[PDB]
Amino acid sequence: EVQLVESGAEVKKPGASVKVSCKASGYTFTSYAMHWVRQAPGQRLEWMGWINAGNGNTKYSQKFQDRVTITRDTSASTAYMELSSLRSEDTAIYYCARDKVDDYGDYWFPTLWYFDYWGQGTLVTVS
Amino acid sequence: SALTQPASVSGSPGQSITISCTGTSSDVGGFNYVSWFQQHPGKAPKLMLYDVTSRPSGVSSRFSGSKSGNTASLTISGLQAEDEADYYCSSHTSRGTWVFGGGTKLTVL
Amino acid sequence: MRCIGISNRDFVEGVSGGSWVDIVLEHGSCVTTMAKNKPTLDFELIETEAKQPATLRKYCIEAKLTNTTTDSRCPTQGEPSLNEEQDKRFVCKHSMVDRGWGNGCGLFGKGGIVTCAMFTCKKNMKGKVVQPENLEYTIVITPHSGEEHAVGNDTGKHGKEIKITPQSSITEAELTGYGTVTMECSPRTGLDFNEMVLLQMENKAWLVHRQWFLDLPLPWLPGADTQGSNWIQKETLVTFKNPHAKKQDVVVLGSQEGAMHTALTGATEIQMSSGNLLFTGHLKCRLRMDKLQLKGMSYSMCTGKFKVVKEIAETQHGTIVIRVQYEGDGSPCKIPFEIMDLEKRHVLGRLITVNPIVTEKDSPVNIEAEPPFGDSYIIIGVEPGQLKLNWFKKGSSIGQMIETTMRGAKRMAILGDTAWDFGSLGGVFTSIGKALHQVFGAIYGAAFSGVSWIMKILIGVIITWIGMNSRSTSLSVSLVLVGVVTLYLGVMVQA
Amino acid sequence: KQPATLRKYCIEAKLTNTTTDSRCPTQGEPSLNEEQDKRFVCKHSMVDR
Amino acid sequence: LQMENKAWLVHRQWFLDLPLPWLPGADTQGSNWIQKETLVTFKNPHAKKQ
Amino acid sequence: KQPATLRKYCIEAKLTNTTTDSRCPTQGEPSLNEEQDKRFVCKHSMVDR
Amino acid sequence: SVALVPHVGMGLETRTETWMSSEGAWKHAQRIETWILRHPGFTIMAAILAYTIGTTHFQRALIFILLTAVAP
Amino acid sequence: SVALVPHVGMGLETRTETWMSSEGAWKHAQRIETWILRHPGFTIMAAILAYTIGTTHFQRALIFILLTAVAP
Amino acid sequence: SVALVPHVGMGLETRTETWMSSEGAWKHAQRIETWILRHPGFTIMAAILAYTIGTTHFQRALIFILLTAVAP
Ligand SMILES: *[C@@H]1O[C@H](CO)[C@@H](O)[C@H](O)[C@H]1NC(C)=O
Ligand SMILES: *[C@@H]1O[C@H](CO)[C@@H](O)[C@H](O)[C@H]1NC(C)=O
Repeated sequence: EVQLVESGAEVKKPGASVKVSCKASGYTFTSYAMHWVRQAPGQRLEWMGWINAGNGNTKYSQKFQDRVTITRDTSASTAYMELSSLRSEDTAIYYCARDKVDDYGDYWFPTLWYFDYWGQGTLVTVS
Repeated sequence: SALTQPASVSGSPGQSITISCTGTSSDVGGFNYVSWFQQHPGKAPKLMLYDVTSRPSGVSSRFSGSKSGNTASLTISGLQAEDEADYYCSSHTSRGTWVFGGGTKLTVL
Repeated sequence: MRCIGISNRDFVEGVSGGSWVDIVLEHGSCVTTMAKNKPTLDFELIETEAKQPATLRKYCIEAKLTNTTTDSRCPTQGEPSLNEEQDKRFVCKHSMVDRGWGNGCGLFGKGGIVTCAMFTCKKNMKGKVVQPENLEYTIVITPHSGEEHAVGNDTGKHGKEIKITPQSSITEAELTGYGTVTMECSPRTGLDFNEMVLLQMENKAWLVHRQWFLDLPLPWLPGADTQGSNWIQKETLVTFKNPHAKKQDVVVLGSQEGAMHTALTGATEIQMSSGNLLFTGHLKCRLRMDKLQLKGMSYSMCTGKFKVVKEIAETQHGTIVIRVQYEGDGSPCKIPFEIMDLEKRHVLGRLITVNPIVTEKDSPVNIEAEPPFGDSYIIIGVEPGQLKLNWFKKGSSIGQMIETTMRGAKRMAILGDTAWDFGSLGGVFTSIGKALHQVFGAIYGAAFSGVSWIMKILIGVIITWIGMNSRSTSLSVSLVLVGVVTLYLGVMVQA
Repeated sequence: KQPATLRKYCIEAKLTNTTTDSRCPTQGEPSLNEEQDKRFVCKHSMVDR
Repeated sequence: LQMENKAWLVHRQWFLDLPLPWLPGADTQGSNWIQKETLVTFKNPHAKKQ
Repeated sequence: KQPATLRKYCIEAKLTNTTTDSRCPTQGEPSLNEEQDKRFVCKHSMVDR
Repeated sequence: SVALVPHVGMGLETRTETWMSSEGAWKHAQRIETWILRHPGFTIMAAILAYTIGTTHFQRALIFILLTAVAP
Repeated sequence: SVALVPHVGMGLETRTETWMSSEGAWKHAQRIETWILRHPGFTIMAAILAYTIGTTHFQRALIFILLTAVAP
Repeated sequence: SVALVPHVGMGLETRTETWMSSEGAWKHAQRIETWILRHPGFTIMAAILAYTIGTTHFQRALIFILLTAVAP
């Protein structure tokens, strides 16, 4: 019943910014975190992850702390991904990753499971 | 700040394979937040394990894991042809970030 | 399960007559309720919420003065006046200067002077208020289903939540399996709104009471602004300087934000950036559990061969939690779990997760027990593979009873008379107990109101001294009835 | 004529880069790289786990 | 506790209040030593440079 | 089998980058740029000038 | 001003930690000790007046600690 | 906070006016007055405990006004 | 330094030998007897002060052994 679709991109240019999105269905948006996971071709799955919630208070990455920010909206139930300052190694397959928020509204600790359901992946390329 | 599971392992069908993963004392040496994933090459990585021994619904009881300090080991007992895919580990650091493993390529023939 | 590892659990035992029990439950704790032949449930208030806020009065924090005009007059010729003085958006105060021939005046005296300034606000503090209705609580209900990843996992499908509203406050919970539980709240007699002002800064939010909110020296304006320009006590945030009895001047005071953050020392913080979600308070909820069966009776005892997949690892106020895995046959079955000892065999140690059930065999089931105050053993299997585990529990004999006494006096100090509504209808003793606590609380009220941390300690030792050096056996009443109690309350305030 | 400053106080501040770190009980204290630099303000407290 | 190549078995509360510059156990990049003043001293012999 | 380190006491150490700074009387106390780190051990004391 | 009457003893207490406990729980006990150790002569002279006004030692210590408390 | 220690007894007062003379000379008495009118029962209890100690009228009135002036 | 707090009374003793027993067992006495042979005058003065206070005859020996023992 839980399906997570995404929006792909064909090809980019270094020096631009890419904006991939994802629609969440089967469950509500206000009490669910939605992370972001890289997959470069034949490489380690890196962590873009953004700890979203119903309020929007979100932690950056560590390698990409001062390089990328995101947005969100509840009425469309879509968490965005505004990756700025694209480079040659930024081509990967980006996934949205469902996660569950504590019932007190805040997101202090994640649950015992992380990623029950996934997006299909958007293979972005640079040129 | 990265996990060091090996490159590739293999085993004949009917045997049991073990996949290990070593990390820091901030994500695996102190905490139970260790999980595993099934990254098929034409599919998103599917959740095959919860907490170090636990398991999602739908995943068969073939899969079992353990943890012995800084090392979390995944054991697949009685391999089949439907295991020819990558296996990625995961850990929540004490800092607040997530780290994944390098990836093990598994073949049976 | 959902109660484990929260440091405030407050086990509730038993049920009286018709199958109902009376509990009070708050945001800090979560209540585990044990009955005789009924499953144990875990209750947790998670979300107090005000819904329709209507603003009462808004203060200003940082202001701005423009259009400064002044007007003086000859010494014997009365008092000056301006048409800006009758305008309510201008602040004025009469004083007097020195006048003479050098001031182009004559008569050499002390002439009056006025000064104006257009008081303009730019940072508000909207104090909203709500009515006791449309105040919607939310309580999660969860049983001790021995079930994988559910002990402290405060998310997911591991329980059913219901919402409490003071005009419709029964709303029974059909939780899956186990029958169906009902409950009868009383949220009107809880935190007592119509005496509570939801104060609001730019993003932060507090929860203060009315008569403190109405007595703050700070310029105000009613709840409808609509080109406000009519701040009432404007003199509290400007000051008029008259140096040397020469000309006078008008200056603004500055940002009152950090002084307001000093003013809120003792106000419980809530949030209203979205909604008006309180996370404080409590409610007295009569738990009435008639049609609550067990989900696992008429099952068979197991064949054997359990194995443990996560170790014993007792909680605070020790109740151990073991997660076991079954392998074998007859997959819906009752786990043969029992806390007991070595030879000359007895049984000792209560089981909290009553009737643990294996279902869907390849899925671990986590059982929680309650060991005795010494050494004991954990027996799970039956004929082969007799899983016998050791556990040792520190102290737990008299420290348990004095620790229960300190939790009881702390629960009776934080909550008022409502702490007597935590038991299963003691009949006459509970009723006259809370009656005497209402009388002694009302006499303890209209005193110690505004008194702080140190001051009721000081008044406690100067009333305990009078308690010691009295006569006519007024010693014990003035000592233990007021003195030591105000010492203990003097310690336990300012949570 | 010529004043020399004595001490500069702060009035209005702000907090950016809020980072936290916690560790399992009975095993020491949490350690964090921003405790080294003294622009960061720190406090140790006890959660239940 | 483990020194250079030997080892001992000590009390906990004896171990924690031990006057030496310590560091938490989960500390990588061990630079932020805490009570560093128990292994340094400041020579201000006369009223001159220290 | 599996230990967990809780505290690391040091035994032998060394001190480099010894720098100092003084200031004229009654105009406060000095400030040094590497006082901001918690590697640099520091102490304020009185000299006569 | 507004930073006085600090909303302290007005009921409304819960298990939750308030806006300032362990920061405002001891601010008076620190500023009184700072004020004493930077204004000692009023404490000596207040001990003289407290020793003068008062027969038994309890009301002498009481008038001493109240006269020390009322000064800022 | 810093809004306490209000720079009152410090010497240094000249013939010139200060920052809040005539607006700080009476804020303490107005604050205590509105405090008593919002909190009467501590003043009743302060009268009762002030009366039982103090074996003369002067230190009864003195302990009464001091116990009133300590609490905000 | 850590030459003091010598981990001597922490319970914890088993049948096996500790780190340095038969050196640490008597080093406290061999250090307190060298000091008396190098400082006899404090022993004489502690004898006089120990005989002065402590009326009964057991308190002479108790105060004397404690005075010559607390001084290293
Ligand atoms: C503080 O935050 C900014 C913006 O997120 C970042 O660029 C900077 O590196 C951070 N500072 C530190 C010390 O991490
Ligand atoms: C200490 O001095 C050495 C030698 O010049 C230098 O390389 C090093 O950077 C200095 N340390 C710091 C923190 O500047």
